Amino acid sequence: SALGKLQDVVNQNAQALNTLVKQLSSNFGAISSVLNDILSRLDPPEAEV
Amino acid sequence: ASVYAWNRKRISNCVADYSVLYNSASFSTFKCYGVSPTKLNDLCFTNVYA
Amino acid sequence: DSFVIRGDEVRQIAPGQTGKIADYNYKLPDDFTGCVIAWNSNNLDSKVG
Repeated sequence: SALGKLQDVVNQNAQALNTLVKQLSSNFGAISSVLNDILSRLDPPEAEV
Repeated sequence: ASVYAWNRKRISNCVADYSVLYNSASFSTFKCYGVSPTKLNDLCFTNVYA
Repeated sequence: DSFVIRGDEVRQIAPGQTGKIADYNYKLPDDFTGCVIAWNSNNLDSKVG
């Protein structure tokens, strides 16, 4: 734990990237989190929503 | 069947042409909710129930 | 735009609708602005034969 300050900065940046990548898996109230599924399943009036 | 004892039929291991369902004018109501009617020929499904 | 349709087909003269005359006869855009006017014409546009 001598070099904890640099490892702390690296871990914080990597964790922020991992959270940002993980946020794509959430649908945020939509039917699916995948854009291709929505574009292949729905007409543009509801796919727009 | 009656609505209290509605009949559930499993559909599996088949290729389905839904285009004959949209283009037929015999149905007064043809309303889809989680999928577009015209995209049904482009997708693959399982657990299909009538 | 003037035309004659059925009584039950007046719901299909709207943006974003799935229907028969909507797809193959008269289509409205999703961003349509304006008004649809419909009135019964059984007295004029019908014949006994």
